Amino acid sequence: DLVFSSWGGTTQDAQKAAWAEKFMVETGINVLQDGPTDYGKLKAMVEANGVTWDVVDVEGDYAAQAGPKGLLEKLDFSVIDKTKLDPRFVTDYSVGSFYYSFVIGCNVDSVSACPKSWADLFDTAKFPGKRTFYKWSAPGVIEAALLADGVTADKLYPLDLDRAFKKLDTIKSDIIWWSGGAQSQQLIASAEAPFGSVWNGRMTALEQSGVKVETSWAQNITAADSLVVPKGTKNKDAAMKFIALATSAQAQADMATATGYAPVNIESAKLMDPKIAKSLPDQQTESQVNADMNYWAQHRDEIGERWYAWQAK
Repeated sequence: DLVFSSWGGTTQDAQKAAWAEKFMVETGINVLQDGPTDYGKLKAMVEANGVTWDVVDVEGDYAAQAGPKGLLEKLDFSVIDKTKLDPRFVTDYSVGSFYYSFVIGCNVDSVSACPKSWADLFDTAKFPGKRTFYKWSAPGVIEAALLADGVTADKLYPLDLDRAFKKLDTIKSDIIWWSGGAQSQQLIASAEAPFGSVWNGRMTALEQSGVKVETSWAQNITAADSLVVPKGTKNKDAAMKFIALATSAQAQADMATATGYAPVNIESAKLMDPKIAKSLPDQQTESQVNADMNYWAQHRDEIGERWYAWQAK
């Protein structure tokens, strides 16, 4: 059997529906689900020569630097056809999985007003109470703090970390961190932290489950996940076939329809319901910021050290 690791909950259930049977039908190989994706567990299984995750959905900045570290198999591009894949996310070790945004999600009926901008989300006087942000070092929170502090979209990089941390310090005691997707959904839906910066598709899933949530796409911050194969998988050929399948046009359109994330196959949009395609992150362009995952990949360890040290300060 092939094991696919992803971010759990609604997103991984949707990837399972969109990809698993298609793979089983095409190859006769059964797909098993595991996770949540955890870079420490990925590195540990590679180092133990005990790889149990054959294909992993990871953040693109992690994917772009994990290959040279010896964590990943080089992808087989004689099997994976890069001709229809989003070229921004193809490396020797990875291809794109889906394109997403950090947005300002809000449990509208639990608050006096939903924050519309990053500046609003950073204004505890006007928008009181707890707010939620991603716990782990990754593109998004630092950029949102800089945007809330008046940095224009085109001037974010190189990141001014001191400025971002000073801006985060103004609201630090009012942050409840989300470690993963389901926790972000719990925090918003319960009104424990009724607004925050969240993965857009997690708000689509809450709405799909009947929960009333509002999303502001103002200065939404884009990024992408990738599919990678940990170094030492015992199912290498099957992993490459799974990535070729998961990134094919229909499979990507089905993932997008099921999640609210944008596809990373250039022939997928045309297969989708136009009413659904219009709402995807790659169409929410009126006021949008693009996170630079290559910049993060080049400085990943250093930003991470600073991020965790600041959290503990």
